[PDB]
Amino acid sequence: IRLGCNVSAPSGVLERVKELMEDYSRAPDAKFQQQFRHLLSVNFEEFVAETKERNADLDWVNPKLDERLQLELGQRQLEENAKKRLEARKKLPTMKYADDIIQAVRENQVILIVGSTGCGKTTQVPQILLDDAISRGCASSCRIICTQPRRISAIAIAEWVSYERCESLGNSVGYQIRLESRKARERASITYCTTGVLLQQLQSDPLMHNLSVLILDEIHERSVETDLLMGLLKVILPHRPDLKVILMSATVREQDFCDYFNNCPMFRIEGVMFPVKMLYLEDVLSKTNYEFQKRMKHEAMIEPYLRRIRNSYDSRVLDKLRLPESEGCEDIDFIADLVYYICENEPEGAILVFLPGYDKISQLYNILDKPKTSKGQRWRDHMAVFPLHSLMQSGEQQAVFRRPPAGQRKVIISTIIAETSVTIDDVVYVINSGRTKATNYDIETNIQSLDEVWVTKANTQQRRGRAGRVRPGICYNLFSRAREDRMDDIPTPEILRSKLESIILSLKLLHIDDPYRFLQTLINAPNPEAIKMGVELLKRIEALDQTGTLTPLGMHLAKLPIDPQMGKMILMSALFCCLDPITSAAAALSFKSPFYSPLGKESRVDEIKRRMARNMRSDHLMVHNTIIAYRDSRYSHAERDFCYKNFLSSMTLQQLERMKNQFSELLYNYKFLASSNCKDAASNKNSEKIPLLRAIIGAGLYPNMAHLRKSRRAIHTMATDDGRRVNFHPSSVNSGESGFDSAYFVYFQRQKSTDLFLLDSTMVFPMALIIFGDGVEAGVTQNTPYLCVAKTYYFKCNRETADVVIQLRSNLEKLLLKKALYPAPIEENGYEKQLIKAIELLLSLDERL
DNA sequence: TGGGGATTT
Repeated sequence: IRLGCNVSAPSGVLERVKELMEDYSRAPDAKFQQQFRHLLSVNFEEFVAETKERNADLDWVNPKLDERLQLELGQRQLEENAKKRLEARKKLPTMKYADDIIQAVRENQVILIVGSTGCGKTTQVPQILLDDAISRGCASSCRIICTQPRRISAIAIAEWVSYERCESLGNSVGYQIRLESRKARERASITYCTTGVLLQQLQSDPLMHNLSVLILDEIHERSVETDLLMGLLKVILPHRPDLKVILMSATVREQDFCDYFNNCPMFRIEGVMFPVKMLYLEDVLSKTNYEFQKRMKHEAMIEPYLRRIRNSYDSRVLDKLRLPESEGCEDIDFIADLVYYICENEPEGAILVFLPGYDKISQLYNILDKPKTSKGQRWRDHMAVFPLHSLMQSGEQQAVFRRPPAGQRKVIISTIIAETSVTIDDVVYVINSGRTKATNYDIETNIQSLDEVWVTKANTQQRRGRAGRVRPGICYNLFSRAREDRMDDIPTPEILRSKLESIILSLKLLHIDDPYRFLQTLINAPNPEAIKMGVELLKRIEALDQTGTLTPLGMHLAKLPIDPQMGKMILMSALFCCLDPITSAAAALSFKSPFYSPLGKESRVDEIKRRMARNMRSDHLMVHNTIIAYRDSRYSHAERDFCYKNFLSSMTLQQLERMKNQFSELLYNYKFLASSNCKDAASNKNSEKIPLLRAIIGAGLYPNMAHLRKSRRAIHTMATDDGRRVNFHPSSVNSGESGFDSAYFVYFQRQKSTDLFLLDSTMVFPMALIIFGDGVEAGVTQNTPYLCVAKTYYFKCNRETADVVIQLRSNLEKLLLKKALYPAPIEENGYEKQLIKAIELLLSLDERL
């Protein structure tokens, strides 16, 4: 054991801490408490009873409305604004099956509709069931909810379906996504929503009494939410026999969903695209004849294949397939030569380049912009080259979606983002490198890694279709057919990669009290060892007790649209009067950073973040400083100027602002804040006390700690609490920095690409870790008294400061327990506020001088 | 000295 630095406090301070604690200890309406006992007392049978009576709105129909809408429907089908809209709808394949679909829903609780992009299942099925019920005189009984995986898709589909019905958005078609909703009318309506919206809504309506038809779309993508939703349908559907569910899928292991719902009926609806020809690595080199010059088990795969095609391809070509670097994107000048080829031959259309990541997109971009070869300079002024990456601005501007200038061809250099998320309509040529990146958690080593991996058969299929929108196109796949046969069918279902704390907690609100038993009933069951790991995290932050039962704090966390750790952090910030900065840290960690990463500018990006961090050595306070800056720029009408200067997405920021308020209102409704405003003065008296913020940030990120032992840009000898050597990720504001006032850091994410990096970090001080952490004991190991945290970091501390900090931690735990059970804001002049002031005072001993 | 991609009454 090595003894860290001294944390003994001055006698004068300890004497005041003792005084405040004794004031706290001389103190003697909770609707929330009875709800919490009522949840624990009922079994699932009773919960099912209770929820039926409480959500009865659909037991009521409006016959005067049923008839009124039935009349207006027939009438508007003979007008000449519609019935052009109907005749163009009738060219969509789905509409040929309308009547079989209507009947299939009538006779079966669950059906599946499987169809290719272009088939119109998403826009046409909901309209088919709605217009049916209206005509039959049931309009007011019909409320259709259609999920989508992506926010942008949910909206545009809504605007489109609303167009096909001659309505402004919000009469019969609407959308609801997080913090933005154009709600449709109450009854006889179709609502598009993100799958997550529906999940949070389950708490209030656990058995889906507030809808008549659930349509799950794009379930073949296996997002956690669709897979999670389907498992929940097996628990719900035996108790909702009048509910109708329609599953929807691409032709990507569609049979898995049909098998899952026990043998249910399955429609196959044909798609409407232009034919796209698939070429593979043998065919690409055959046309461009590019020359390469500058384990194997490349050979185990490639030679058996080269033998089967000896008579179909030239012998010089087949030799290049022996080169390990011919496939994938190892040689970028190979892809560059494939673009220059298309620019000459293969007449006009745009080129869509699929590259794995930021690094390789930069390489191809510089080559197409700064060519070293004659062929490249010939073409440079004739390409309009757009990089496409979630961290790059090009997606949030209208240039990459419009047609290129005259005499120029549009070339898009993209990640997998352009596969489904982003759509460019004039793409005719797709170059498919076959390589993407994936984050993989290894449960055995507690290491998350970011690796370059092969794409799956489903992916390649999706990138092909991207070329069949305007006219028949070509897709160039830079791998051999011997590779495709060795590629997987689909990507790993993402639920097997995801942290389970959120789900395990959210399940408790649905009275699904055994996460091991329930999660095993999913399409792909997550590793039970990963389930246990989640329960311990929840027991460690005291949201579950040792018996696994929900705790009062745990019920609060489960209701919040954020991970339980950052939910706790937000809660602490309400009790400690730093609501505004902390909810910036929580909102940013959950959603994303507001910062772009434009090509070439990586040095200037580092400088913008150095300045925004204000030497506070915390990535999270840095974002809050940015938001404080953003608000000021809205006050001065410099909003655009400010964002241009600091590489900021106004869209990201505005949505971070919206999340801060959602947290504030929830905390307000739960009786933890006096005001629903995250800026209110009362919620924020401590918001300028930087040592205090670091304490609450650490309470959120604990026990993810790091210790730095080296000084030199600067080199760092730094290791996490598990012992492994790490560095600050270069995108972090602590990379290469020297002269820290403390040697201990907290982090949200640790990830290995070239070394073990902390993607994000906040420097914290020992006394705050000790107060809000666990594994705290006082003793003697040298002839020195110590005070430790996590039983991992042992600090020099005299017996007077230890006995106080231990007694302090008790009263803190006693308070947190009471506030969760009996939520009420901390009054400014009460007993509770004194214990707070005691903690502020001990934490300020670390203030910068 | 480096950042696959969604999302939450």
